[PDB]
This record gives sequence, structure tokens and C-alpha cells, in this order.
Amino acid sequence: LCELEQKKRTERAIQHSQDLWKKRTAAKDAHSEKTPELYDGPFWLKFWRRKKRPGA
RNA sequence: UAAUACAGGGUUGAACUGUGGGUUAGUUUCAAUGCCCAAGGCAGAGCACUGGAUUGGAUACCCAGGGAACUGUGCUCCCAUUAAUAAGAAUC
Repeated sequence: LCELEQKKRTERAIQHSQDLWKKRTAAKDAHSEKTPELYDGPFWLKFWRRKKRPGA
């Protein structure tokens, strides 16, 4: 009984891993083939100064 | 603070790396204005200085002239000392 349970479990993992790797690399390929996005939003002029805990 | 040359910082994409760190002297750069020295000049401005006003008893307020001070690879940090009054980690 244990021989069949272990053998079947191995096949399920092999197929699942193959599909996961295929999609993982597909996304990275697209990112490395497009023009970088240049930021054009509001500047960070108010985030410079902070107000931490007063006193000690 | 349009053009061009040299070299930094910030945002995003891939690869690599696989705990590399926080604070910091017997330490080291930079640092407005003023002053000594030096280089200087032919513009726009003005401290000192007899150059036209004072008073209800005293004056630099209101014009004009006016040879110091205003670009430094230097000596150099006294101040109301340059983007708040904490250099870091955790709770969204």
C-alpha cells in the first residue's frame, strides 16, 4: 500500500513544480524587455522633516 | 537657471551577493558676513568725513559729494550655527 501512495505523490509534485517554474520565468522576461518607467508624480518636499516623540 | 565637457545623487527592470550593520577620538573635509595679507581699477551703491536745516532747546531721521569694505584653490568658524526641537528599531 505504501509503495503506491509514495509513487503517486511523486508524480503530482513533478507536474506542479514544472508549471510553477514556467510561469515564474515568463513574468521576469517581460519586465526585462520594456522601457523603464520614469516617475512623474508629486515631489517629496514635505516628507523631509519629521516630528518624533517630544522630550526624552 | 537654453547649448557642450568631466563626475556624483534619486526612481524603475534583470543579474549577482547570502547578515554586509546602529552610534562614533588621541581623527579628518567643507562651511554666510566681518578683519590681516594679496590680486586689483575706468559700471550700479556707501561707513568715516563741515555740506543746508532744524525743534516745545539741542542733531546722524529727510537730499547730494564721499580714496575702506563687494569675484580669492590662502589664513579661517566668533553668531539668532544653513530644511523644524531625536542619529536608530517596533506598532498603521
